[PDB]
Amino acid sequence: WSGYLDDVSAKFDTGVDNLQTQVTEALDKLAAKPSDPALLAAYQSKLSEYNLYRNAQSNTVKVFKDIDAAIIQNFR
Amino acid sequence: DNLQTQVTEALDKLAAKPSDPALLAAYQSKLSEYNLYRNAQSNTVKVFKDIDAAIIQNFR
Amino acid sequence: SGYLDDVVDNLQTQVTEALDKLAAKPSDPALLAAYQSKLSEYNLYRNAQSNTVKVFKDIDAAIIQNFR
Amino acid sequence: MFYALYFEIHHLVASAALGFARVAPIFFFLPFLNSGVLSGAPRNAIIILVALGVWPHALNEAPPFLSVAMIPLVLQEAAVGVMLGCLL
Amino acid sequence: LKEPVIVSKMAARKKITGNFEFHDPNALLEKLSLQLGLIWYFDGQAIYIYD
Amino acid sequence: PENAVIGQAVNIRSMETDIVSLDDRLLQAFSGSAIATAVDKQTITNRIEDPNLVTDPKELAISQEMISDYNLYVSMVSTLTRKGVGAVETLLRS
Amino acid sequence: VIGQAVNIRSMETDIVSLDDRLLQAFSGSAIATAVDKQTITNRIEDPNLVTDPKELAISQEMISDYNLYVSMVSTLTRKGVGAVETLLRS
Amino acid sequence: VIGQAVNIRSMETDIVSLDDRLLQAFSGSAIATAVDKQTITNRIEDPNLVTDPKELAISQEMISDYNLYVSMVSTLTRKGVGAVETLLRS
Amino acid sequence: TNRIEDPNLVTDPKELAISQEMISDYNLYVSMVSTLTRKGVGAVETLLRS
Amino acid sequence: MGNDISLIALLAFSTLLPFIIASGTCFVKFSIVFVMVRNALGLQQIPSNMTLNGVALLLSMFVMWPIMHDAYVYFEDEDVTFNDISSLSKHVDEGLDGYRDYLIKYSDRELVQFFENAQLKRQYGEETETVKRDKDEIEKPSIFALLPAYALSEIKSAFKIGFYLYLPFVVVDLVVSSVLLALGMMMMSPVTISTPIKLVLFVALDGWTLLSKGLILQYMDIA
Amino acid sequence: MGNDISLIALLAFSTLLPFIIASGTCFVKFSIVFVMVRNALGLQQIPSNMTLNGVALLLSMFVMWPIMHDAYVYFEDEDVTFNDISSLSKHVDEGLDGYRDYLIKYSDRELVQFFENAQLKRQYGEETETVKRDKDEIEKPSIFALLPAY
Amino acid sequence: ASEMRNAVVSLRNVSLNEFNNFLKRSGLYNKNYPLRGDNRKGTFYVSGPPVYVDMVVNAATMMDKQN
Amino acid sequence: ASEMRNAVVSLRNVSLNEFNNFLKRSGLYNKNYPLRGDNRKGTFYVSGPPVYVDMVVNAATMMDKQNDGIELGRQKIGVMRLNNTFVGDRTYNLRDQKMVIP
Amino acid sequence: YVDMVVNAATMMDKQNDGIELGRQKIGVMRLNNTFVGDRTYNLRDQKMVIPGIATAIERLLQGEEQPLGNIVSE
Amino acid sequence: ASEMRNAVVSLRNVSLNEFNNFLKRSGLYNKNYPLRGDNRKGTFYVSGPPV
Ligand SMILES: CCCCCCCCCCCC[N+](C)(C)[O-]
Repeated sequence: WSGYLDDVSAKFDTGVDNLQTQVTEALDKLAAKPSDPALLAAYQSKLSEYNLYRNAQSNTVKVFKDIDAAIIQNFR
Repeated sequence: DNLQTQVTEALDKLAAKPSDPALLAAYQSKLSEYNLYRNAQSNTVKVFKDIDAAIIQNFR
Repeated sequence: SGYLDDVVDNLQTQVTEALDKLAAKPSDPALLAAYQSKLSEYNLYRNAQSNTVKVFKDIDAAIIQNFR
Repeated sequence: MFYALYFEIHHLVASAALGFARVAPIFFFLPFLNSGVLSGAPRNAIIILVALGVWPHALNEAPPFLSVAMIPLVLQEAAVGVMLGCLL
Repeated sequence: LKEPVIVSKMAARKKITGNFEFHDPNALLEKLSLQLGLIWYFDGQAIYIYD
Repeated sequence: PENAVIGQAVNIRSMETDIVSLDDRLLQAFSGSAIATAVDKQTITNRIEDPNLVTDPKELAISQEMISDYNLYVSMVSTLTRKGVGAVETLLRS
Repeated sequence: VIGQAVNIRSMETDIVSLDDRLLQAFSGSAIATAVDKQTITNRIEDPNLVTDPKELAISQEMISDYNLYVSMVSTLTRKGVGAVETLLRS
Repeated sequence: VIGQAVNIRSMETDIVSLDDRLLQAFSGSAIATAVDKQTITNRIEDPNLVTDPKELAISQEMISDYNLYVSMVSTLTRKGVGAVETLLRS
Repeated sequence: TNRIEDPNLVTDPKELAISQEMISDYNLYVSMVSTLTRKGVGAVETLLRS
Repeated sequence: MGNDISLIALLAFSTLLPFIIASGTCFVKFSIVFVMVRNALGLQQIPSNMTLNGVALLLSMFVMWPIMHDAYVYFEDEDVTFNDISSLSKHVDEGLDGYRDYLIKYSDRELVQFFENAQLKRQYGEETETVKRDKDEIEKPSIFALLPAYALSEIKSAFKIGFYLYLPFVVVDLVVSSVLLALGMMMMSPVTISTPIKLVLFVALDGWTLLSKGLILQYMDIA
Repeated sequence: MGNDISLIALLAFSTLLPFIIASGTCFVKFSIVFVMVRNALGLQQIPSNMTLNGVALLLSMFVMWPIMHDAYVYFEDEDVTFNDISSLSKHVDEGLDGYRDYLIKYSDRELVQFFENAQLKRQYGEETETVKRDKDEIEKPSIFALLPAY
Repeated sequence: ASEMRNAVVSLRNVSLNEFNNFLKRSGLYNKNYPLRGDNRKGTFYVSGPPVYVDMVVNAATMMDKQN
Repeated sequence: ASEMRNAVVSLRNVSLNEFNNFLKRSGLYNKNYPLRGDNRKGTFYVSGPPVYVDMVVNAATMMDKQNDGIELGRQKIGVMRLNNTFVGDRTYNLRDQKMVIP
Repeated sequence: YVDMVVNAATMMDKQNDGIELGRQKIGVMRLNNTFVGDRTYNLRDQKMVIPGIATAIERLLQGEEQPLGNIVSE
Repeated sequence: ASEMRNAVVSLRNVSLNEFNNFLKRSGLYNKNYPLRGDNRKGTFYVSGPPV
């Protein structure tokens, strides 16, 4: 049972439906045949997309914590 | 609650496709504006009620 | 606790559990991203509680002083 | 146990406060203690010191009255103090 | 009138005397409204009267 | 509700009648104030224990107001009570 | 939407159970029980728990409440003595 | 600019006693205060004004002036009442 | 003040580590004296005004 | 809560409250009357002033309550919000009429009018003359004029009562001396005998009940 | 913690205590009789006012202290429950009946009734008084009506 | 009589004709205090005894969210 | 009598007829204060003695959140044969070149 | 009685939350009429690839959130 | 007698049959105030003198 910064993370995790598994799959295939340019071309896309997903998620949760901490500071 | 609604819409559209630069560019703006709005509101609420407390403390 | 004396789960448990899980593999992004938001929500809760307890005690101290 | 000295000081002041109720009326009656003679900042400082000099129980253990309605108790003690002031 | 009637507090201060015939209430009510200085309305459930 | 507006036909007030005693008029005040304050304190506490309230800016902005209004209310009741007993004391010692 | 309810006719108070806890200034038994626990402890469990944020948030309540209780008794005794002196002079 | 109007002529009154001079000074201050508070509240919620540096630079001053003015009126009122109380006690 | 102007002293890491201590000691000394004098006069007020 | 200035006004009023009660209320009359009765009976310490003033304050509360309640209800009313200084000030003024009309029954017209003449702005020649119609002049003289005229007239009316209270005891005091002289016991002090007679007379007359009732009847109307 | 309004009520009560004692307690009688007898014996300042007031005060406590203690024992009672401002008012009023009875015993019914009328009848457009049958009002004269009559 | 209450309500999903029917099946319907409005639209006016007005305003405004 | 209490309740997952049956099996039903509403919908009104009203409102609100895990939206597969054209993307070879149509 | 019932019920409830009740099963299904694997044909001037049943079904279901039902031609 | 006390206790690793044996070997067991519960499960009720 969870707060509102979990609602904000989960909006990304349910937003990018399947990427979290698709990456592992792509790696399982590439590991078997590193010299295949079609596999290499696919993996570059998945790994880049995943890198951006994680950065945008973490910076958004940071910003909402900065808004909340400032409101709470005024309860004095 | 218009500026509260706009930011939650923008967030859904972004979460749908986190790598689209047009969506990122829009969300940056919406989130920044919301961020300034909240702070301004909280600070003025504080000032208005510190004045009342100082009045009561003056006769108390 | 396992104990009730006759006469859900809180953020304090959830943080201790997520830290415990993370410390087994400090380099997994799913676990890190799951822990950032629990440590943040625990920090906010534990500040807001103490600030309001402080407000209620200053109210009662002012009453007693006003009737001195 | 870390906070024990802090609580031990608060037990002291609660005992002194309940002793003042019984010692101060005597200071009101006697001709060399009344406020025609002893007044200002010395007055409380001395009354409190005497009350602590005569309180009967070890000062460092919790006062027994925490469970009781305070007003009936304070009036009881003040009445006793008035009776002693008359007899002295 | 076959309806409940509500009278505003400020109107309730006024006084009236005499012998009256309630033969046609709507026609009596409007005439007295004009003579006494009242205003009135009807929502379909209750009659409201104000100064 | 938000999609509804609800009035009062005309606000007659039976409690504008003075008819009760000067002491019943006191007991009403005391009883109502004591209940109002206990309810407010409880509500504020719940709004902090519950994790979805204490972590959403929309909810925090409201809790800030609740806390301040509570503070002002109690401080004013205390002040006026002191002023009241102080008047009695001033007259009777004169 | 889910589980919604509202009480229409009367303001029956429900956020709290109305109780004799309205009619007292200090829960002196709750003080006497907490003060017991933080004073019977002499060389059992451990000292120096300046540092855990969960117990450190329980100490804040006690450290405040006992200071208020002691401050209140100091005023009540002065008032009582002053009332006796007021009557005896007058 | 658009949809704007100003009241040219103020209504007027006689002022013949200290009573009316007092009620007049009171009424004059009450309204100015209410108007200022409302104005500030609106300036905090029009989003063209909350987010523009030129408009924020103004709102800052308006808030300050409000604070100072109400603190002055409070202080001088309490000083006057204290002078009356002191003389009558003496 | 003179240490802050000699360009040799103001730009050498060795010398700055000294200036920082000197300014921290000056600050604590003056705060101490200004506190104890206020307590000292407060005692006289308490005895005479009371 | 509300307008910050309305709050200041409420707190100022509540600070000045005891001086108003002590200077513009029937408490002034009852306080005097009871002490004069004690002096007429010839007691120097009985009852205490702390008892007499307590009674006087309670009796005054009945007389004054209805006005405070009416004025409170009049201001705790959301009816309107105000456009202008003249509308607000005339709304304020219309709330005090109940008190103004209480003071008007007991202050004296000529003294009131003299004080109203006193407030007007000075002139270099003697002030330009006027006569004003009743709705100001009879109905609405200013409170800063009414208040001292009230205080003074009350004091006067109190002394008057005390005078009547003394007369029967003076009669007693004389008669008893004349009878002792008729018996020749010229040297005995008559105070030793007159005092108990006075007490007997006052209890048989039940003076406390009569005073407490009639004083209230002067202001209330009871049926 | 407790309740912040019951705290105000406690501190307020303790400031008014000496005026209540001085105006609504047998102290009123005891302090008078002694001073009268002293004047009748014809030698003021023997006994001292200190002696007389001290004794009168002590004796008054035997009469009044049980009533106050009974009231606090009534309020410190963990089994009650309430639902509304009315249900609380009733229970608080019920707590004071122990004192009310003492005042009713030692005071005049008709002067009490007179003040009971005078609190209201400036409000009233009518002469009838029967309109409440006595059994409630005879039990419940207000305390502010009882005090000066006592 | 002086206690009559009234309210004005606007429904974003449920037509007046949809609601009257519900009241009939419930047996809450009361021909002395009918609702007043356009059966086709979703806005109406109602007045009556306070428990009735409050019941109506709450039922309609919850069911507007259920649908 | 004056102590009667009244409330309006608006479930999401549990139809009125679903709740009546629970009351009956429980032996808690009371024909003097029945629930009033539409057996088909989920909104109803209840009035009666305090204990009864409170029990009803509590039980209903717990039932509602319990049944909330029920998943009701489901996907289906439809198979469709073409009779007059090739299903896949279609290649022709010109004299030297393949060319392809969607 | 009430307090014992309440606490016993709540703690027995909590002691079961960790228990998992779902399960997975494996079905082995022989194809009676066609080759399971993807087919490929090599021709003088052409190469052709045809996906198998497993390939097509997987490519259809990949990423699906909802349960299935009604296939048509606690 | 009015100092009797009650509790409910819920074990996560051990089970009631495991714990009775401990009390037995300790010589602590008391047939007047036995533990009440399901020997297979890990939750039980106990009532008795404070110690
Ligand atoms: C002297 C006042 C302070 C102590 C309180 C005394 C309360 C009255 C006790 C009287 C007991 C008389 N007795 C034994 C005959 O019941």
